[PDB]
Amino acid sequence: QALNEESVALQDELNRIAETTSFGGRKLLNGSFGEASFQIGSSSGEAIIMGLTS
Amino acid sequence: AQSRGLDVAMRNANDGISIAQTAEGAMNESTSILQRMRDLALQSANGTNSASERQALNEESVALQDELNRIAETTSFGGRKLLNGSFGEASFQIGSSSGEAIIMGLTS
Amino acid sequence: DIEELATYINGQTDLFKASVDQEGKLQIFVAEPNIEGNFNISGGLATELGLNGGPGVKTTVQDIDITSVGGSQNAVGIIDAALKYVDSQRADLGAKQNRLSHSISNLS
Amino acid sequence: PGVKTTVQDIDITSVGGSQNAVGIIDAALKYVDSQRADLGAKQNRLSHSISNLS
Repeated sequence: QALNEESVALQDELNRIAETTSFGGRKLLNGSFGEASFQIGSSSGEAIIMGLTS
Repeated sequence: AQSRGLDVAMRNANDGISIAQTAEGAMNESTSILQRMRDLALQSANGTNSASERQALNEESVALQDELNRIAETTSFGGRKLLNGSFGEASFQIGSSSGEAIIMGLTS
Repeated sequence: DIEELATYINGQTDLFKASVDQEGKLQIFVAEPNIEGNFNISGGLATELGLNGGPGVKTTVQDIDITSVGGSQNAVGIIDAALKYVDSQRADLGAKQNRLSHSISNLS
Repeated sequence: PGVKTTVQDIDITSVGGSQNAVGIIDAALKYVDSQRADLGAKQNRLSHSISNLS
């Protein structure tokens, strides 16, 4: 039971990490980030998609 | 008139030099990418890798491959794609009169 | 993927400014001097994306919106075309200025 | 179809619970490490792109 209490505490910690880590208010590790394109070229297109899964 | 021709020829030669310089820089970065990919493949070759390590190495390799494609398709001298395979053989008047030209070609 | 396809389409030509919006919808931009009539598209790939080339949506600089990713990507091509047009007009004015100077010297 | 078990669905109050827990956490670790490797590949891609652009 004590080990399970520690395990559930760590589970809640994992959920808090998933829901909290953010880049200036843009949640990163909660699935909501989806996929975004960073335009690294110097003209239309020329971008790179980024994957970040919950 | 020949002095004007010499001035324009010097300008054209300098333009060709700049195009070659930009292409050379892109090529240097591409060869760095290829060296990194070679290192990745050699690391993958080692016997003690199971399967997941090979998957991670393959993910890195495919990322570098798409980076190579992006470089080949993106580097440009003011809207003139260089290494995307479209430049082909092009002339560069470097003489006062008509009939002087250095042919430069950049394969994709 | 869609982004690589957009980059490739941009590379293989200079009359198009391919782009990708937030949802991943290929935005193809054709500068004003480069189009006159019904821009018609074909091929199996276009049916794969469901594209439909027709009269097109007319967008000028005054109609630029940036709040969306696709808005910015389209705006890139819009400003590119606008810059090209303004530079062409400035070139025309410079040519007229040079002709005027030559004429004034001849008149004197 | 099999009973779906995720990390959040982990309990160790019984021997079988922990025996399933080891495997569940191993799978989760594999997933997280794969995503980290993908992100590292993206970082290397972006660094090479930055050097090329410079």
